[PDB]
Amino acid sequence: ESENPMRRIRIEKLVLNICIGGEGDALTKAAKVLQQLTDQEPTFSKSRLTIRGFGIRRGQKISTHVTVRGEKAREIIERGLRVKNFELPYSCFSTTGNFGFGITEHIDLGIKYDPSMGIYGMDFYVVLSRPGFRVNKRRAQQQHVGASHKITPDEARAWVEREFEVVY
Amino acid sequence: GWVKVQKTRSYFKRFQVQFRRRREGKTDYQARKALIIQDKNKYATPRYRFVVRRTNKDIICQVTAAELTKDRVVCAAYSHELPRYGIPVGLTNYAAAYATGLLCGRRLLEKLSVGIKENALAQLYPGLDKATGEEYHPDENENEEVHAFKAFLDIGLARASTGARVFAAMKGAVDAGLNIPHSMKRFPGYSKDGFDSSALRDRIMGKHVGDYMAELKAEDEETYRKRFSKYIAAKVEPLRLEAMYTKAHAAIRANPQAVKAKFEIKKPVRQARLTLKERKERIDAKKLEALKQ
Amino acid sequence: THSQGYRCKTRYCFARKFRRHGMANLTTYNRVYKLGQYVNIKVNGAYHKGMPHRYYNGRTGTIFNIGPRALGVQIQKRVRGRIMLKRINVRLEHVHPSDCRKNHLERVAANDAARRLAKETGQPVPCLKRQNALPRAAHVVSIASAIDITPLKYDGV
Amino acid sequence: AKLKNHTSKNQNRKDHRNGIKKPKKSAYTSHKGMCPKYLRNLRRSRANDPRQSLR
Amino acid sequence: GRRPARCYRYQKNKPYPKSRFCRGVPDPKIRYFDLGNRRAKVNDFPYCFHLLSGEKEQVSSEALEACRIACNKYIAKKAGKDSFHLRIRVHPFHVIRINKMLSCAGADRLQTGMRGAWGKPQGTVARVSIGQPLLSVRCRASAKDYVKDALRRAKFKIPGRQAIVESRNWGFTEFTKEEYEDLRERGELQYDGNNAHRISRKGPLN
RNA sequence: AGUUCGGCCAUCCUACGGCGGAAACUCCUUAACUCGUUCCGAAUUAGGAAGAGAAGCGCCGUCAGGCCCCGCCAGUACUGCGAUCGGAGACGUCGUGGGAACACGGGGUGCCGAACU
RNA sequence: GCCUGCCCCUCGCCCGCCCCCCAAACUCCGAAGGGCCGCGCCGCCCCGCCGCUGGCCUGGGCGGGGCGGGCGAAUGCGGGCG
RNA sequence: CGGAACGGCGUCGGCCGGUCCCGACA
RNA sequence: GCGGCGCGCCUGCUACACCGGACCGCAGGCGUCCCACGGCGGGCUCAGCGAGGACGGAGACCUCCCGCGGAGCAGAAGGGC
Repeated sequence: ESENPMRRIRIEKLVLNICIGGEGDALTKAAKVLQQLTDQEPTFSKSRLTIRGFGIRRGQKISTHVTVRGEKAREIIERGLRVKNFELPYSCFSTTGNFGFGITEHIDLGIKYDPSMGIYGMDFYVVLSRPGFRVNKRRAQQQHVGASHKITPDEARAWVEREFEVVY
Repeated sequence: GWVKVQKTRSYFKRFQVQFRRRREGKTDYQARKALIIQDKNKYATPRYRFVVRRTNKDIICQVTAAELTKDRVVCAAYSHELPRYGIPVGLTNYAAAYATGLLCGRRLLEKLSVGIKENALAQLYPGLDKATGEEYHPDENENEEVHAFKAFLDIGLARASTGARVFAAMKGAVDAGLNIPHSMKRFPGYSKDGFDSSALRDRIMGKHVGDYMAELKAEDEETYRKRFSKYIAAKVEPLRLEAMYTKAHAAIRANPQAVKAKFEIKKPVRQARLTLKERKERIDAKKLEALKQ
Repeated sequence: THSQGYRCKTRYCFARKFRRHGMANLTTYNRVYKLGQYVNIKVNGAYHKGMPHRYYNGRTGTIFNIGPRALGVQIQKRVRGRIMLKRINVRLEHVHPSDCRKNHLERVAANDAARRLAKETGQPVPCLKRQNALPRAAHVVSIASAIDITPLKYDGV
Repeated sequence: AKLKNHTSKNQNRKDHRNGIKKPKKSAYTSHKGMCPKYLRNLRRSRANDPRQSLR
Repeated sequence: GRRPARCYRYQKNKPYPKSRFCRGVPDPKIRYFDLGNRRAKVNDFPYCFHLLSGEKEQVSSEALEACRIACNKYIAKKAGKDSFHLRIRVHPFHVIRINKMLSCAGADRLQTGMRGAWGKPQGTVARVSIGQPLLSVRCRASAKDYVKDALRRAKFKIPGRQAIVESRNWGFTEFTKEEYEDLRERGELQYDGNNAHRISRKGPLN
C-alpha cells in the first residue's frame, strides 16, 4: 500500500504573467514589480502580429514573465492561496495536471501601493512535475513520458489539497 | 465541444519513421556525416573518430573507424577500468577524463606498436612524459616518418561548454600521443590573451574536488558526510587527491595493456510470445464474456 | 515548353518517394568507388548542389575521375545520329553503384570454376553459354481425372 | 504569311540512315577533366623505370 | 439559348473541372440530387430501379435538372413522395467553354476571329461512361408498378439511348435480394440508415 | 543479458495495459568551482551517489491503428501491334502480346555487425 | 412546462459513421509500353614506379614478368575514317 | 435505298416469365 | 494585323511514364530586392489539436501536452527542408 517514492508530486515551476499592451513605459514599470517578488529579472515577451483592439503592432513588448522554482515557488504560490482565501475554482486543474489563478493588485501580495508604481494585475500558473520527467527535456535520449507517470488533474488536485489545505 | 483526433490512420500512413538511432536520439546524423565524409580519392584508407561518450557513472573513450556496416571499435578504455589503475572514487570528474584519455591513447599506441614490433609508434611518440597543462600538439613537432595516429573528435550530442569533461579526455589522448585536432580555447584558462597551464595543471590533478572537500568539512561536516561519502571511506583526503592522480597517470602510461575481467550473462525471465493459435483463443473467451454475460 | 531551366519539367522526377524524404542514408557517402565502376545515376532533390540535368537520370556510365567530394560519370547520349560521350561531375549522394554486369562478373568466375572442377573430375565440360529458354520436350503428363471446362452464359454480369 | 512551326517527322529516318555512330576510342578515355593531382602522379610515375619515354 | 446540345455532345475534350484555374463556372441548374424519402429505412425499400447509360456521352446540366423534375413528379403523383427515393448519380462536373464573337473586327480595334479561341466557361455538363447509372429510384412494394414509367417518361429528356433496369440487388444496399436476407436472419447487417453494410470481423473488441 | 559506436530504416512505428532489473543503464543528487540559462541549474555545465522500478528502457499482450508479406481482386480495368471485323457515330469486338490498382480476407511484428562487462 | 426561472427542447454547426459522384496545372498505388548499360577475358603468384596517399609495411593508379586456363546468348552481316 | 432520337399485330428468330386435359360463373 | 507580345527569360500544365516534341493555347511570373535576407558555429522547434490561467472575449499573452511539417525560407509556381 505504498507508492514508489519517485511517484511524489513536486511544483516544477511557477510562471508569472502580465499583459500591459505597451503604453509608454508600462511594461518597464511592471519589471520593477516582478523583480522584487521573484528576486529575478523578468524577461519581456513580445507581441505577435499587429491587431486592432489592442495596441500591439508586431514588435511592441506586450508581456513580462519570470519562471520561479523551489523554495521561492512555494512562498510566492502560498501568498497566492492566502490572498485567494485558500479557495480555487475546481476547473482550474487542466489535462496535464497544471492549474492557475488570477491575482488582482500587484500590491495585494504585500507590495506597498505606490503613486510611482501604479497597480498592475498579474496572473499565475503552477506546473506540477512527478520526479522522473527529465526524459521529456534532456538534449540526448529525448522520449515522451509514460501514461502512469503523467500527473492526471484528479491526482494533482489531491496534491494541492494536501499541500495548502485549499477548497474549491 | 468535442474535437478531432491527431493520430488518424492518415497521419500514421504518412509517418516517416526516423532512423533507429535518430529516434533514440543517441546519434546526431548531421555531425556523423561531416566527421565520416572521407574524401573519395583516398578510398579504403580508414578514418578514426575518437568517441568520448558521457554517462551517469562512466566516461567511455574508444577510437573507432566506420566501415560500411561495423564501426570497428579499434581499442577501448572506460571509466570503470580506472579503480584498477588506482583512482578508487571520482571515476567521472574532469581529472578522470584526462586519465580515461591516456588509458585509450596508450593502449592504442602499444597495440599498434606490438604488431609493428620495430622502431615505430610509442618509441617514436612517447608524447608529453608527464601530465602537465602546457599546450602540446603531437604532430605539430617533428612527426618524422611514421606520423602520429590522428583521430578526429566525436563530442557526441553533448554541448561544447568551456572546459567540459569531453574536452579534457581529448587532452588525455593528446598526452598519450594520438594527435586529435584541437585549439585549447575551449580548455579553461584560455583567455583570449593566453592558455593557462595552471587552470589545466590543477583541474587535471583533481583539485576541483579538493577545494570543495576542505570547505565542506569546515562549514557543514554533516553535509560533507552525505555528499562525499565514498571519498571518506576510500580515505582519499582532499590533500591526497594530487598524489593519487600522479601515481595513476604514471601507471597508466607505463602498463596500459588491459586484462580480461569475467562477465556473468544473467538471463531475465522474458515471458515469451503467446502462441498464435492460443492468441485467437483469448479473443474467443472474451466473446463468451460478452455473449453469455 | 516556353521555359527551359536546368530543372525544367521536374515536378515528379526529381521528387523523393513516399516515405524516403530525409537525409541520405550514411551508406551512400561511405561506399568505395574504383575507376571503371559502372555507376547508375538516380537524381534526387535530397541536396540541391551537384544535381545533373534531367536527361542524365538513368544513364549508366563509368567513373572517369574519382575526385575529392565528387565523381565523374561518362554517359552515352543520343544527339542527331551520334552517341556523344558526355562527361559530367556529380556529388556522391546523387549517384549510386551499378549492378550492370552483375551476371557477367559471377558468370566468368563460375564458368571458370566449372572448368577448374573439370580439370580434375568432370572431364566433359557443361556447355558454358546461356541458352535462350529453348523449346520444351516430351513431358508425358497423366490426364487421370481432368476437370471438363465449358464456356459460361452471359449471366452473372 | 502563316507558315509551319516545328515538327520532328522524318528527322528520325535522316538520323538513323547510317547513324548511331559510336563516339570513338580516343574520347572514350581522354584526360580532359581528370583530377589535376591524378594527372601529375600518372605522368611522373610512368616516366621513371619501364616507360622511360625520357632519355 | 444555350445552343443545341449536339455542339458539346460526346466527351470530345479531356475533363476540365471547376478549379483554381477555372473561373466563373455558370451554375449547374440541378441543385437537388436526392428527392423523395431521403430519410429511409434500408428495410422499408425492397427494390431499386436504375437508368443505365447507353452510350459514352456528355449530358447537359439543364437536362439533369429537367429530367429530375419530370421523373420525380410521376412517382409523386401516383406512388407519393413517401414511396420514392430518386438519386441523380451523375454530377455535372466538367465545364465546357464557349467562344465569344461579338461586335466589329479589325486591326487595333476589338479582337475578332479564331485568334484567342479559349472560351469563357458555360453550360456545366456531366461526363458519362457506357453503363454508368444516371438515375436510381428506390421504392416499396406499392410503387413497383409505377417505377419503370417514371423513369421512361423522363428518358427522352436525357440525351441519346438509355436502358431501364431492375436491380437484382436488394434496394440501394449493395447486397442482393438473397444476400440481404441471408444476413437478416443471421443478424449480420448493421443498418447505417439509407444504406447498410456487413457487421464485419474487424476492429478492437471493445 | 546490458551498454557504447554503428549498418539497413515501421515485421524497427503509434497507443494503451501488464511484467521486469543482478550488473549495465536511466531516473536520481546538489551548486564552492568550470560553465550555463530572451528569465529560470527546466535545460545546460561542474561536483556527486542516500534512494528507485514510478517513468525511460527491455520484455508480453490487444477480433488495437499503421507498417510488411501472400492470396484475392481478375485475365478484370487498361494497353502494345494487326483485321475492307462489327458500328450513323460514340465507340466497341476479334487475332496475337502484355497486365494493373483500390477494396477484401489470411497471416507477420526487426535483424545484422565491432568493443567491453 | 417560466419576474429571468433555462428545471431544455427542435434544427443546425462541430465532431464519429457510412453513402453518391470528380480533377489537366490532385496522387496512397501504378501497368501496358518506352529508355540506359553490360553479355569474355578471367583466376593465381610475384615485382617495380609514384613529387600522390596514410598512423603504418596504407592506398589506389600505372607498368612488367611468370603460371593455371580460354572463345563462354540467338540471328544477320565485313567494319570504321576523312 | 448519305443519316439519327423515336416509333412498326411488317417478317424470321431468341431470352426472362405467368397461365391451361382440377381443358383456357357456367 | 501593331488591340496583344510566347520579340530574351522562368514555374506548373498541354505532352500522349527516357528525352525531344507545336499553337496571339491555358494557370501564372521575370527585368528587382537584401551587408543582412550573406557565410559559419552553437542553441532551438514551427503553424497549430486540445486543456487551463487578472482584466481577456473571433481574437493580444503565458503554460503544459500531443504536435511528419499541416509552418517560413524576399517575391511565379513546382520540388526540397
